[PDB]
This record gives sequence, structure tokens and C-alpha cells, in this order.
Amino acid sequence: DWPTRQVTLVVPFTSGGTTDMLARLIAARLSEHYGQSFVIDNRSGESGNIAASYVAKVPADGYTFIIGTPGIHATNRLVYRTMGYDPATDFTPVIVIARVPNLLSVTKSLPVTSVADLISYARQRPRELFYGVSALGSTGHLSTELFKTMTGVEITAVPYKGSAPMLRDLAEGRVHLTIDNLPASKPLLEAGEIRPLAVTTAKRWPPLSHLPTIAEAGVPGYETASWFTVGAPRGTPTEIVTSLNTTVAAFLGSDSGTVKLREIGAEPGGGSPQDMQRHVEAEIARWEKVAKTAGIAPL
Ligand SMILES: O=C(O)CCCCC(=O)O
Repeated sequence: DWPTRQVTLVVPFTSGGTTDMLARLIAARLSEHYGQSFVIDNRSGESGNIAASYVAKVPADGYTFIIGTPGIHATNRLVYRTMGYDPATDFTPVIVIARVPNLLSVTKSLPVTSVADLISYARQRPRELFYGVSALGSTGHLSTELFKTMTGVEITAVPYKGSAPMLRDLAEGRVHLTIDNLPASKPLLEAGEIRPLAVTTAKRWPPLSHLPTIAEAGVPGYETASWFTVGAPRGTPTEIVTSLNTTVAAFLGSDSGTVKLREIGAEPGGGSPQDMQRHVEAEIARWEKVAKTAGIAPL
């Protein structure tokens, strides 16, 4: 019987970022499978805290879900003092949608063609260059802060409300570089508007197999990545979480779905609701260490 009416997917960022891109794919698929609209509600604000506060409070009926992010589940606690919700108690896991490499890029007029170029360039100019942050506490933000710490470069963060506006500013050179999710960056690469230097992952991204990893390009042992989830309000019927998990997992593990995800710069996730929970718990732990090492904590 579920669902008999429209389902809402609350997305914590505006369109043109990776969250929204993934959500739309998922929404399209769910709508076709179940014969009801799965509609996106883009509710921006405070690195996803506004959307996560919202979905924590809604009826646990299976007509509202959160497209979760590393901020919401794991990293916002490293930069926000109080959040409005407790991710640990307020949600129940559904599925990890994807794992996503981050990409180090620079604005075209920055005369650097490699990670080592970038490090020398920035070392000559301490505290003059600016980097773009898609959201406070995002993996990009903390990835850049870690990069800073591992290389000794001093560059100043500019927060934006999502990937989309940060990337327009990166294209114009109002910031000089970013580390941010591949899928949102990729259209700007293909169009020539920004210059990619390296992926953040431990291995190269196969469809851009000739971009090096940051680790092999000069920063031994550097590795970061981002990921996205479906979460439900605490108390959501188990039959619903299991049906939803199964449907998403069949899309992600299908040949067709893997192709769609890899075409936009994302690796299909999949697995069980408890797999999501393990992943979240490990991410909490490991980014908490990153943040301490990078000098990042709530004001
Ligand atoms: O969807 C966006 O625009 C931003 C997502 C940032 C996710 C992350 O923390 O890497």
C-alpha cells in the first residue's frame, strides 16, 4: 500500500550542487517505481541544519525524508555550536546513495597546472589567496583545511550557501581554488571554466583517470571523500524503510544506475540501513580527528 500519496525529499542545498543532482535522479527513479511523485523540497540554510531540524520534527509516516550529507550526519558538529536536532537520535537510516570524490580545482587565471605548482604558488603568497567553501563544515571545507595543514599553505576561506554559487565565483576568480564535490564541479571542467588539479580520494576516479590523486601529486596519505544518504524521521515504519532501501539499492547496483551515477562523478553506495549507520559512525570519528589536526572547531 505505501505510498498512496506524494512523498517529499528535503534537500539541504539549492539546485546545481551534488545533493540536489543525486536527489533528482533518486526522485525520478522512485516516482517511476512506486507510481507517486517523489518531489524535492530545496530547503537551504546553515549547512543543512535548517532542513535537518525540519525533518526531525515531521510526522514519521514515510511521506517525508531527508537527503542527508556529511555535514548533517557527521561534520556540522565540528563547526556549529548548537544545531536544532541530534542526527544520532532524530533520524533512522535508509541507505547511502553515493560515495563521491572531491576535486581540487583552480580558477583559469591562476597560473598553476598541478598540485605542486599550487603549493609553491601559495607558499610565495601567504594569506593573499582565497578559497571557496560550498558550505561551512562540508567535506570540501574540511578537506581544504586539512590540505592547508599538510602542506603549510595559508589561504582564506569564503563560505557560500551551496556548491552552485561558490562555483560561479570560482569561475570568475572571486576565489582562487576549491576542494568540492566532483559532480557539481564536472560541468565547469568540461566547459573549460575552471582547471582541475587532483581528486581527494586514495585512488583516481576511473572516468578521469589521468587526473592524479592529491596523495600521489605531492601530499602523502591525504584522502577525503563525500557521500549522501536517505534518512527518515525516527519512528518511520520498518516496512517503509525496507521497501525504500530495496528500491534504491536495486537502482544503485543495476548496470544502468551505476552508469548514470558514474557519468555525473559519483560512485553508487548501497547496502543496508545499518551499513549507513556504520559509515556515519566511522565518519564522525575520523573527521573529528581531521578537524582537531586542521585547527577547526565551533566559535
Ligand atoms: O549540494 C551542495 O551544494 C553542497 C553539498 C556539500 C556536501 C559535502 O559536505 O561535501
